[PDB]
Amino acid sequence: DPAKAAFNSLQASATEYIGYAWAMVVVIVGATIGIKLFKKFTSKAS
Amino acid sequence: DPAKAAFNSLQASATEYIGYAWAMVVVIVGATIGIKLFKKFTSKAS
Amino acid sequence: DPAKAAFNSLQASATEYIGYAWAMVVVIVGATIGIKLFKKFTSKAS
Amino acid sequence: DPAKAAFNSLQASATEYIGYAWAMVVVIVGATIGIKLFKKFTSKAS
Amino acid sequence: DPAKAAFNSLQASATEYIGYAWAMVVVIVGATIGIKLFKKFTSKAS
Amino acid sequence: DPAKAAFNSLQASATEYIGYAWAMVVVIVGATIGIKLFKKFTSKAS
Amino acid sequence: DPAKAAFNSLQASATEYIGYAWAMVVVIVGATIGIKLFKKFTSKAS
Amino acid sequence: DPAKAAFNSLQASATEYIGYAWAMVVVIVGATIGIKLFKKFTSKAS
Amino acid sequence: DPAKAAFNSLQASATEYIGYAWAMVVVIVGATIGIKLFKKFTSKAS
Amino acid sequence: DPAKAAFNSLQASATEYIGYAWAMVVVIVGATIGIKLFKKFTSKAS
Amino acid sequence: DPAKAAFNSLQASATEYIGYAWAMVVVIVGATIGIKLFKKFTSKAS
Amino acid sequence: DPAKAAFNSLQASATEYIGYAWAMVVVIVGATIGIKLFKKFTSKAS
Amino acid sequence: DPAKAAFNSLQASATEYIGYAWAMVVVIVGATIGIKLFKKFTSKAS
Amino acid sequence: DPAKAAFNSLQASATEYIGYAWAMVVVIVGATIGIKLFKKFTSKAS
Amino acid sequence: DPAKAAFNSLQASATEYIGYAWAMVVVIVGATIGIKLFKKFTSKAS
Amino acid sequence: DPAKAAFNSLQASATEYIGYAWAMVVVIVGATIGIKLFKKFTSKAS
Amino acid sequence: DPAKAAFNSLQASATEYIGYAWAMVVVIVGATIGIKLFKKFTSKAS
Amino acid sequence: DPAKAAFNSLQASATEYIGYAWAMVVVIVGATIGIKLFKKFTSKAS
Amino acid sequence: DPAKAAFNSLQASATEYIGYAWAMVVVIVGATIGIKLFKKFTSKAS
Amino acid sequence: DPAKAAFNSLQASATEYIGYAWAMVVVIVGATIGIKLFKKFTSKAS
Amino acid sequence: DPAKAAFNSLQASATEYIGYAWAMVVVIVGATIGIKLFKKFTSKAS
Amino acid sequence: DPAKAAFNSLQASATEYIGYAWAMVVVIVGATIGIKLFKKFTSKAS
Amino acid sequence: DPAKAAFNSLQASATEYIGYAWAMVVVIVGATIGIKLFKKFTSKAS
Amino acid sequence: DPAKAAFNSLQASATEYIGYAWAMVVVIVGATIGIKLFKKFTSKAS
Amino acid sequence: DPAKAAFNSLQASATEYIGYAWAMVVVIVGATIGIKLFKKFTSKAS
Amino acid sequence: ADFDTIYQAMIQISVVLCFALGIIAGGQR
Amino acid sequence: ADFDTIYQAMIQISVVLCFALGIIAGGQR
Amino acid sequence: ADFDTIYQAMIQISVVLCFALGIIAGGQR
Amino acid sequence: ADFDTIYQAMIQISVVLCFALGIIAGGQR
Amino acid sequence: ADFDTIYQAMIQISVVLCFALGIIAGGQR
Amino acid sequence: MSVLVYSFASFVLGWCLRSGITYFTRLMETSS
Amino acid sequence: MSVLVYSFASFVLGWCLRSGITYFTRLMETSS
Amino acid sequence: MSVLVYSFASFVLGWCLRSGITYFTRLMETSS
Amino acid sequence: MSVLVYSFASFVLGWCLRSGITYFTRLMETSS
Amino acid sequence: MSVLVYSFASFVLGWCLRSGITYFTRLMETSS
Repeated sequence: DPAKAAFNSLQASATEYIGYAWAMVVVIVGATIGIKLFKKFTSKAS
Repeated sequence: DPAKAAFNSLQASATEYIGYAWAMVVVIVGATIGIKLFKKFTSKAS
Repeated sequence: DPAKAAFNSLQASATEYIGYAWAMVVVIVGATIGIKLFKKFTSKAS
Repeated sequence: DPAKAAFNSLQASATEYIGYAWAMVVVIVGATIGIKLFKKFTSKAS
Repeated sequence: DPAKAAFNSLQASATEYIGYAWAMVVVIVGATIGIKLFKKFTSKAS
Repeated sequence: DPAKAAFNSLQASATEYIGYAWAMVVVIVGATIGIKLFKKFTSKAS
Repeated sequence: DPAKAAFNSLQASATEYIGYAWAMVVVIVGATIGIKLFKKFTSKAS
Repeated sequence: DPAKAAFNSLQASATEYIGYAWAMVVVIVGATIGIKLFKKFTSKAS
Repeated sequence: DPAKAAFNSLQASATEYIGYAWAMVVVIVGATIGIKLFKKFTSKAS
Repeated sequence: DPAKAAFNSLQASATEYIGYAWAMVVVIVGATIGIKLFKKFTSKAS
Repeated sequence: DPAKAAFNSLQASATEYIGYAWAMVVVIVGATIGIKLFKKFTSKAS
Repeated sequence: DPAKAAFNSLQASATEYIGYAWAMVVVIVGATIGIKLFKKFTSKAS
Repeated sequence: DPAKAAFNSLQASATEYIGYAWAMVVVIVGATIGIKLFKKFTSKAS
Repeated sequence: DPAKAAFNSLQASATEYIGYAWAMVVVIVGATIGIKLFKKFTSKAS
Repeated sequence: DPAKAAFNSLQASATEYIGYAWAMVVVIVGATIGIKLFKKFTSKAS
Repeated sequence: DPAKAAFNSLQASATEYIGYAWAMVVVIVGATIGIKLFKKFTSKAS
Repeated sequence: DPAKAAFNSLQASATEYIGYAWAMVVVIVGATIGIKLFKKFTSKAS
Repeated sequence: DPAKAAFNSLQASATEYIGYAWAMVVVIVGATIGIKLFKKFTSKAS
Repeated sequence: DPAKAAFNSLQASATEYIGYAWAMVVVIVGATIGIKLFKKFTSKAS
Repeated sequence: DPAKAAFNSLQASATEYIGYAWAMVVVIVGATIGIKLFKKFTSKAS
Repeated sequence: DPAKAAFNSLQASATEYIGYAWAMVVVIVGATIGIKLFKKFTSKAS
Repeated sequence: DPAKAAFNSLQASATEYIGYAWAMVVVIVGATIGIKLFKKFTSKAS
Repeated sequence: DPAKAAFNSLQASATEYIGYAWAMVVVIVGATIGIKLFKKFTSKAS
Repeated sequence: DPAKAAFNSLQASATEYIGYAWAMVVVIVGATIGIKLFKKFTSKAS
Repeated sequence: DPAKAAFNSLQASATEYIGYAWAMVVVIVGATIGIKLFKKFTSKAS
Repeated sequence: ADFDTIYQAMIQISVVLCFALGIIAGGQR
Repeated sequence: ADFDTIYQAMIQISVVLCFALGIIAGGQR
Repeated sequence: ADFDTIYQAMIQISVVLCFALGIIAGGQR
Repeated sequence: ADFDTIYQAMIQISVVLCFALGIIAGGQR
Repeated sequence: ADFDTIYQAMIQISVVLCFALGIIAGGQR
Repeated sequence: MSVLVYSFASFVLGWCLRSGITYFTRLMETSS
Repeated sequence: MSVLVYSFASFVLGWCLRSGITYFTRLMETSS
Repeated sequence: MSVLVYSFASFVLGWCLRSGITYFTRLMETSS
Repeated sequence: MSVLVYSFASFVLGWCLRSGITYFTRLMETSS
Repeated sequence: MSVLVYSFASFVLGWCLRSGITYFTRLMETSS
């Protein structure tokens, strides 16, 4: 079954891409949320 | 009849392809919805 | 009449093919529509 | 005409063949257009 | 005429398909508009 | 009529998807509205 | 002249087919355009 | 001219849809604007 | 001329044969082009 | 020449179709732009 | 030429057949292009 | 007539030959059109 | 019939050729539909 | 030379068709492009 | 060169549409900016 | 040579036959290719 | 060879026909590609 | 070689079309970007 | 039997082509799907 | 019978001719269908 | 043998005829396949 | 061998066409890709 | 067999023609698939 | 390798477009950020 | 086998095209994501 | 053998050739 | 039977063969 | 040479013509 | 009538048959 | 003229007809 | 005229018998 | 030359009669 | 009738031998 | 050999005359 | 049997000579 092997390889590559996307999205979200919280807390403190 | 046997085989081949396709859809959609909700809920809470 | 026999055999062949074809159309169409509707609603709800 | 009988037989045979053709055309065209319209409408109907 | 009978049948088959299609459209559109208005009006009121 | 059965099954599956979409959208909307109201009320109280 | 009879019969057949075809085109086109316009305006109004 | 009649019927149906879209959009816009003005006026008064 | 007499007899026989062929040709072409025009215009209505 | 006459007729048929099409475009675009500007200007003013 | 009469008959028959062909071509092409343009313009006209 | 006797003998021989041809034609056309209908309907199911 | 043996040989040869044809049709159609469905499902599965 | 006459007549026919075709292309293309540009700019300006 | 004339006419029509789009966009932008500035200045004054 | 005389007579007869064929061939091909070029260029104008 | 003259005539006629063909091919292909490229570029050029 | 000459002409015809297309693109893109930046910068400044 | 040899050789040729074709399908499909998934996730994560 | 002896000699000669034809037919069809299957499967891999 | 002498004379005459046919076949196929390859590759460049 | 000459001439014709075709492909593809990339980046930068 | 030499010549000629065909098929298919893949990949590569 | 050169030229043109896009985006971002910071600082100072 | 050699060459040609395509994708995607993140992070920080 | 013998044989050959030419002509689609 | 008999029969066979070959040649599209 | 000679030769020519016409008729697809 | 009569007629029939077969062979595309 | 004359002529006509039928049969694709 | 009439009748008989096959095959082929 | 002239006339007559059918069928077929 | 029977048998033999090639080629061609 | 040479010349003449029509029709058809 | 053998050899020679043209034309046509 050539199709079965091909579908499995495509799904394995898809899972790889998700692993990388989740790593990058954590970094980007962390950065923007950090800036927002920093500005908010400093403003409230002063 | 060679026709009947071939038609049944083409239907079974389509059925197994649909199974593989649905598995891939769930993986891709799960990551897509997960990333979107992650960014949304993080902003809403913090 | 050999001509009647030929027509009857071909008419039977056509009827069998139409039945088998309609069955496969339903299964393949159902999968395509199911995937599309799933992706549409999962994004609206999320 | 010694072969007039042969022409008369061919004439009575031809009108039978034309009836056979129209019957098979209607069933094949009916199934073809039906399957095509089904796929078209289901996609338009989302 | 086999032609006339077949043409009338193909038109009736198209008409019934249009009826089925419109029913599906109403169900899908109703849910889509309903979900959108639900999220919108909830945010506007509360 | 194979088409009639197929259209009915597609509409039944569509109604199933809507049932699930409405359940999920209620949960998501409830969560975001709850956070908004909580923050608003606490700010007004203090 | 057998040739004139053949041409006249085929000219009549063509005229009938053109009339039947135009009728079916109008019904099928109307449904497709109707569904598209409905989905477009219902989203603009909502 | 079958095309002329078909085009006129399509434009008549289009005008019908606009009539309904304008009715619905007036209701939706009225509701959201009403909520906004109510909240604004009450806040200014108190 | 013996050849002249043979040719004159053939001329009379030829008119019988071409009359037979014409009576078959007309009906056959009336059927084949009608099933060709039928299949073409049905698919054009689409 | 039958060719020239037919070509001129097909060009005139296209010209009249363009006239009908432009009328439909104006109606649809007018409603679309009108609804959008209505919702926009109402929000801006009130 | 003993068969010059046959050639003369064929020549007078051929010019008649060419007229028949051009007449049928114009009507079939006219309907085909007309239906195709109608579908194209209605879709472009939304 | 010697020619009459020869033609009568040929008539009997001809029925044997056309009986042979018919028995082969039926089976061959039953196979070719069945593989043509098979390939067509499989691709239509798509 | 001195050539009855030749017809009998052709008849036994024809049934063998029909078996050969059906075998090759099934393998070619199977691969063609399989590749086409694979490409279709992978694109729908994103 | 009858061959030269045939070529010259066909060359003249081709030249006429090319001229008529180019004229219709310009009109139909102009309408399609005009509708598209109108819808694009009217939305940008609004 | 029919293409050269057609391209030039299409570009001339495009330039016409831009002239109209710029006129409308000036009016719309002027209106919204005017309302914003009026509300802002009156609020600052009082 | 008796064969030489027969061949020389045939040469003269052949020029008559090929002259007849050429006069028919020219007109027929002028018509068929013109209806082929007509159908092609109309569809290209589209 | 008594028919060498006929072959020599055919050879001188064939080289003339090849020239005729290439001339007509260039004009038909030129118009076809020109119209196709015109439609493609105008759509890409918006 | 007629082939070489025709190929060079089709390439030159494509080159001139690309020149016309790029001119149209610049006009359309210039207006699009200009209108967008106009609305954006006006809002940012005032 | 020369017929069996012909069928066997063609069956072997078909089997080789199917194997080679499936291999190339997998590589080309993998690239297309890989590019699409990469562009989709990189935008979601960013 | 002199005719019997002639037919018996022809039977032996026929087996030589059909043996020659078969040895050529096999190789030729092995080549043409292989280049047909080659072009088809390469384009299917796409 | 008188038949042997006739066959030997025919062999020499046959080589002349097949030499003539080959000299025409080469040029004709060089032209037709070249106009076929020309039309194909121009359309592929597209 | 006239056959070798025919093959060599056709092989040379094919080689010339492939070279000319590839050149035109590059120019036309470059324009299409250039227009698309220009419109994409000009909107991202603006 | 007096014509065995002719069959032997045809056999040695056929194997040469098959080699010629395969050589030309490979070059034409290679260029066709190459151009098609180039256009496909450049569009996917944006 | 014509494809290799074409791909390299397309990538070189793509890199050129990026160089220009980055230059323009720096100017636009600088302008909007400058206006925002200016208004913010002046408001805080006063 | 010429078939095997050609199939391997077409697969290698596809592989090298995929390499060129991926390089272009990285360049385009890198600029797209870079510009988007640049505008986003600049606004978030300042 | 005899003139009558040749005459009868020639007639029988003629009808069987005309039938074969008839099959070839009728099988032209 | 007689030479004249064979001559007349052969001529009639010739014209009917030439007509059949004419039909086959004319039916080639 | 002799009537029998012509008779036998004519018969052998007839069967070989009928076979050739048979091949042409059978090769019509 | 005479042997020479049959001989001359047969030759003329042969050339006209060979021409007809030539037309059929040449009209095969 | 003579029986031998007719015999030799008939044989030469036969081989040239069989060759023409051979060309027609071989030209059937 | 006897041999001409019967030879012509043989030709027409042959055309009629085979034409029945040709028409049946053609109609059924274009029918599908 | 008499039998040649009349035999040739028979061939031309046959071509003319059948060619009328061929042209009619071909023109009508490509017409649709 | 002897020469008619054997000449007709020759025609049927020729059709049978060649028809085997025609059917094989046609079936295999439409099979692919 | 005289009747063979002239009968063969008749066959070649017929092929040459008709082949001119066939080539012209085929070339013009594929030309468009 | 002499005239049968040589007449049959003439038929096979004709098929062999023309079949070489048919195969060459067909192969080259489907090759492109």
